[PDB]
Amino acid sequence: ERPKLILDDGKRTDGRKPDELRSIKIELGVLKNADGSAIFEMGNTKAIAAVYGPKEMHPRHLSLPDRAVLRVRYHMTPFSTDERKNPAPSRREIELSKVIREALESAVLVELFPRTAIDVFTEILQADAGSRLVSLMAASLALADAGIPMRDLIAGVAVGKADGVIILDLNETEDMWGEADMPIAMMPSLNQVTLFQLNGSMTPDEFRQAFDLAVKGINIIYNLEREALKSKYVEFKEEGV
Amino acid sequence: ERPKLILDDGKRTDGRKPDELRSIKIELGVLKNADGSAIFEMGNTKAIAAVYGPKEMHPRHLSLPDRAVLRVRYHMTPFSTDERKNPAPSRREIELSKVIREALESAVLVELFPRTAIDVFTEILQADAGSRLVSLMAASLALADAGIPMRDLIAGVAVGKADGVIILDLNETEDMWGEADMPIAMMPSLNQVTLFQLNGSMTPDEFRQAFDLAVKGINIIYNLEREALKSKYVEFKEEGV
Amino acid sequence: REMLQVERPKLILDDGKRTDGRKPDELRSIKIELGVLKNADGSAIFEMGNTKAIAAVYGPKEMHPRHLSLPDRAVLRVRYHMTPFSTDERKNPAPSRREIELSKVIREALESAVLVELFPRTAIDVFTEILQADAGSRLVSLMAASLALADAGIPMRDLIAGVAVGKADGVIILDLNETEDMWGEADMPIAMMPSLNQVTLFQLNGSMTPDEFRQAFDLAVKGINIIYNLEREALKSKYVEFKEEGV
Amino acid sequence: MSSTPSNQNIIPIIKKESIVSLFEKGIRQDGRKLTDYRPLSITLDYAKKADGSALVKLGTTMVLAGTKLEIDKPYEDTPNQGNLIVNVELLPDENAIELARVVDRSLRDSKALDLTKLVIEPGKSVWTVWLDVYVLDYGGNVLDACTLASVAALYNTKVYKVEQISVNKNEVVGKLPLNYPVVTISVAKVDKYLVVDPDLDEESIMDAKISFSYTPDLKIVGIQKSGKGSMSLQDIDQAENTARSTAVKLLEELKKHLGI
Amino acid sequence: MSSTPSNQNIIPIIKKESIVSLFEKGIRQDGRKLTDYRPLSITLDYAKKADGSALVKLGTTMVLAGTKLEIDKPYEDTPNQGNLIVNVELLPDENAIELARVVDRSLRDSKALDLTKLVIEPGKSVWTVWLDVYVLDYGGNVLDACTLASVAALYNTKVYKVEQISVNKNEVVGKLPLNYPVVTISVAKVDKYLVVDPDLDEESIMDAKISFSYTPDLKIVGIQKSGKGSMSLQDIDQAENTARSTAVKLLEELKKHLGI
Amino acid sequence: MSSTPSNQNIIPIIKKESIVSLFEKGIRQDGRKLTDYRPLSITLDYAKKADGSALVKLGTTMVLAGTKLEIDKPYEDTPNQGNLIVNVELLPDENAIELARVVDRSLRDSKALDLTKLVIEPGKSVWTVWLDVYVLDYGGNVLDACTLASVAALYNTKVYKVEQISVNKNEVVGKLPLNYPVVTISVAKVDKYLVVDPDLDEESIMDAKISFSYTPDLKIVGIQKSGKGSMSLQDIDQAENTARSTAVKLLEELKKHLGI
Ligand SMILES: [Cl-]
Ligand SMILES: [Cl-]
Ligand SMILES: [Cl-]
Repeated sequence: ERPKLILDDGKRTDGRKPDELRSIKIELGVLKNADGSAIFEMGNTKAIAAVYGPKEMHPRHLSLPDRAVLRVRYHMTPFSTDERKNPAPSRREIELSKVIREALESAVLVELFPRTAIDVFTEILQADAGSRLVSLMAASLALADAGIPMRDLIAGVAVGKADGVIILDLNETEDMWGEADMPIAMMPSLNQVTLFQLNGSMTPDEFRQAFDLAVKGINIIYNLEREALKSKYVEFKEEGV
Repeated sequence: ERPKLILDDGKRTDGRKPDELRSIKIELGVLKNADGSAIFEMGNTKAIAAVYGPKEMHPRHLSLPDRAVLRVRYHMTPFSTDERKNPAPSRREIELSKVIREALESAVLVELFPRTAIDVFTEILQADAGSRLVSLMAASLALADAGIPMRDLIAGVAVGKADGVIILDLNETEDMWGEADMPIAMMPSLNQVTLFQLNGSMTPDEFRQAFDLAVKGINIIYNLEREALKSKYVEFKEEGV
Repeated sequence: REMLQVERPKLILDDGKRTDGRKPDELRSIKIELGVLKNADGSAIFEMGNTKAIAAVYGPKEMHPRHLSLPDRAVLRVRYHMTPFSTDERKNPAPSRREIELSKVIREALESAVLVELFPRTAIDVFTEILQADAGSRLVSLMAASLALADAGIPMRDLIAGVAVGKADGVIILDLNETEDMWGEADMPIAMMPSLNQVTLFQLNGSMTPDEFRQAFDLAVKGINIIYNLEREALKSKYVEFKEEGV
Repeated sequence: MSSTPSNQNIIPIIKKESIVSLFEKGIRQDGRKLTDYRPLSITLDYAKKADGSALVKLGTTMVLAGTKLEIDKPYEDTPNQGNLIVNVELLPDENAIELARVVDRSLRDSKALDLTKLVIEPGKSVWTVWLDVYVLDYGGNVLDACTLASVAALYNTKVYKVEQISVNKNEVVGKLPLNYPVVTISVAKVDKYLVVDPDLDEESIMDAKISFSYTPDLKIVGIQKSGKGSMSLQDIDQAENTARSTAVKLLEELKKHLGI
Repeated sequence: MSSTPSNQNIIPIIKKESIVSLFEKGIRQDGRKLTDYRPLSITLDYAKKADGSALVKLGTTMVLAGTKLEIDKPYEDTPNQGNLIVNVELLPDENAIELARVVDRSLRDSKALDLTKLVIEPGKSVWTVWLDVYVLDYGGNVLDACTLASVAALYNTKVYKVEQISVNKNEVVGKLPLNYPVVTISVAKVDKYLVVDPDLDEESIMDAKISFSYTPDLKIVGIQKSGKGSMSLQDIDQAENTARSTAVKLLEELKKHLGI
Repeated sequence: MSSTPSNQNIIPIIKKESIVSLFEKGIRQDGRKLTDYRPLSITLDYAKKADGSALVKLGTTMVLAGTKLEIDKPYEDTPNQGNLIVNVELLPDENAIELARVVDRSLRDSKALDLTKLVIEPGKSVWTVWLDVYVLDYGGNVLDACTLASVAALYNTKVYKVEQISVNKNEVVGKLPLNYPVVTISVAKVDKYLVVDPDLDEESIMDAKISFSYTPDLKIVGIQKSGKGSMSLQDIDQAENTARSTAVKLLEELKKHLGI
């Protein structure tokens, strides 16, 4: 009835070990009419991000005297999931927009552009769990593509707990049926956590173990981001931490 | 199958005579972060009102050159009634918001604060009829608590007709099943009517009689309001006009 | 198999005549009156057969939130709306996707005629209400608007006149019924500034060969030219009645 | 959120005094007395695709009301009643809602329209009467015109044959179960004067207005105070006196338009 | 309410004359002729969790269309038809609505997709085809790319097995009942010139544009004029001529992408 | 669209340094320690017409939570579960949504409330628990007060007799199927210091805060980072340590208020 997540063999439903990331694909400057853009893929999670660069703000009373305003949109296309998602923003979509915005606000040097708006639009084209992170990373990279000054790049992974077993980078299968789902995002060079959420249940110990595993995953992703910055295109087949 | 609303000792469903107010409880300065606040109780009708004092207005084109704009919100909490009210503003809530705003506009000396907004938020915590008035009085008192200059305090009661009998300060039972429901509010010292509505049916004579009875009720309430202003707290057990 | 005659009705009948007794080249009756609303800057009622529209213009005025205004032009604010009792089954008052599109289409049509440059930082409000729908309402609305603008004395390149031309039973027809819209192969609303030969609105839903398209197009012009003269006359006399007749 | 209208047309003291000066002589700009109504036109069946309709011209105010009848399952709480839904639109909201509700209240509480006679199959199917009222021209005292338009539209309403499940819209069975017409009379307080049926200029200078709704045997059936100002006890006393003796004339005129 | 967009980026006369000067020599900024289309890319099944999908690159314009199929009770106003619901999103509304409806109309009126073949259990259950079209990059002439994306997505759409009540999403039964592809061709009026498939700069300087939808046999299946300006009779005449001979080339290319 | 709040009450560097200087001595403006909670009041059954309710005063923050129970057909994608719907209102949205969802998550994932015990007729009828949470006074750390108000409101909730189809609201059958209370502890990062239960001033100067939700057996049941700034790995490590030993005290105090 309800899927088994660790097979006798110690592997997960997609054949991965607990310490293995999904395949990663990143490309930059994919939209001609944006100031910066990026497509990010973790396994079957695809996100596209467009940045419309620092610009004077439409209604001025909504602008800030010392900073740029970040405007962030997290959105899922109706055909990103198995059942068709309603295009109207969900409570989930509204929360994640905020969570992602705050995450970016901690990285982007907004003080540099007073009275301006920076627009960041995210679209999940395929959801397979961890979309909030893939979105955030695509955003982070699209900002870098726009040449917007930031403290560091942002890298993230959802760490979790499957059958008592702490696992790295979740499936929708693992998300839906697991005991825990803990998306974590950092500015890896600064060891600064940018996004941090847990839904589900963990003992402090498990929390600490999972946290360590996220860091190793994040560090691998980070190097890929760095490389994507130079070559504009990066493919990474799945492998162990 | 309706209820008999007057028993043959001359008393109402709650044991009151036709000329008796419900118990009244008033307290001021109950919210620390508001500029003025008040809780008002008539029987089982509870309202809380917060005033956010005279302040420059967010979008300036919406401000007035010679006056303050009053912004009033009449709202019922979902758990104020027997069946759960939808938090989304109802046509009733929209109309009462306007009626209450106009009432307050006749009292508050808005000319004194050009280009500013005065915010008045009302919440009904328990509805037992007459909530629009309890809301208005709470508002009136919260304004006084904020030290906002006004012509007079506002005191009100719903006067009505039960079983051909003119009664003072209605139950939900009486509101639901009565022939008439006439909320009236004044600035008692000025003998100026601030809110005036009738739903139901009355002969001009009955109208005039009910009008007289409201005044006596209003005058009693008014003294309590005055006292609440000095002592910040007033309790009044039910009694005859 | 052999008893199953079709389901759609014939639209071209005895003689060469249509369901309402018109020939293919005949307009519906037209009624126009101006200055019908006292509190508007300009107003007009327009009627084509059983299609009635009222239009109010609230003349050039400084715009509420200024950031929404334009430095060199007036902003046109146009509302196309159908009253709930304009059709057979009650229409929901909430704006439909159709109502939103037609609002835009009509606005653009007016933008091409109105000399907006003359009034920078101002808004011109144009409210349209369909009181009875019998097809061609988008055009009746646009014309009523055009005329309400003239009633307000707002300078324009030309007046706007329009008609829906279409295809019934392989036959090209002028100025459609509810019935003809509902069962025809084609429905092609066309609107012009006739003196300038400038097309202001142009749409086709349905299907036509290029030849049929060109023929229908010619017929619309003749109809438009007749309607135009009536508009012109409505401008002088404030009231015009025109019984149905051939192009 | 309800806020003081920022568009509000502020009318100079000099012009106000002009108008007051006239009231002191007991006359208005248009030349009528303090207790007079504006000229009244009613055109019935103006909106042809409506079940019943009325175009009301009261001074420069125009209102077109139209009815539409549909078969609905009744509400589980009101099992033996048809439905009335009133809706108002201003074209030149909140005021629109107030108007709709005030009109509604006066039609419902008076029982002018008897909802219990709109039942077809009890608990199964009832008539819903959609009343849609469109203010086309804002000339002041819109409420009174809305009531007139509404009442007229209801009286103009044709009811159709019921295939029992289906409606047959070319056999007119009868009319709405109406007991009587109702009128609303608005009295405006301007300075120390009371004025019936205030026009646009009068409404902009008034302290407040108060509207009374009456049935033909002169029972009060709704009251609604309106406006940002206040009014004295005796003002309201006199206002209702004035409103009532005005109601008689207006009801008569209304009946003439309706064919009684 | 529909109002003149205040965001427009008004494009200086000097730059406009630059472009016109090129038109006079019968060439454009990107180097194509007045009647040429931009380069066209189509990637099928781009969105994996969609039933069918297509990524369309037309010049710098990008559109991703995706279909999703669901079982619904048919609408009681169309008992023997499945449903098509088209939806457009601009990411960089009203224009979105226009686009959705124009695309819809051209698919529906043409009978390119046959809705009557989407019936499962007549009156009981039908297929609803949700078509969601996402404009990812606004490079001008969005409508034409939307039509191409929509047609391609439909042709890419897999239909699943129906457990009769339930859908089985790992047995692909067939494809959509499609009769033929359709193309929309947009022709822009700029100065005295007609230009096919206008780019971003061209769209900002145009008087107006007109879009024609064609079936493979070359029947006109929709027309929509667009823009703040007007167009002469003969402009429209020539535009459709031009549009039509372009349609042939575009249909051929579309078919190559679809595998005919 | 989510955008940086323009109303933000930017608090001068001078005042911030003032507060930091105090933290350096391990004390705050109100005089509590870095790890202390503000004074806690809980008044049960404050909202009489609610099925269960609670008024929470935590420092100057006030939250009134109230429950309402209703019979519903269960959701198709959850046939053997009752429903919990949490809703938050700020009165002095987006933050409101976040709060609602965070609270929801901690109640739901913990199985503090057991939804499967809210089934009446399986597949036919279940209890829906509407939890409405009103922030009356914004004094900082609203989330922790919301959890406390929600938990207390659920524990105060009376369940009524079920006439089997109908509810009888004057026979109290029992209480909600609650397993245990839950608390959320917020830890704010200010400069290089960690502070429990930040007040209004503290929240405006913090880099970020992180909220941990615990069950009585000290299992972590939800985590939410909040704020415009970032936080180090070790900050979070220490924060949870601190949060946990705080949780014990807070749970004890909560139980005293609830009558365990
Ligand atoms: Cl996710
Ligand atoms: Cl009330
Ligand atoms: Cl039409």
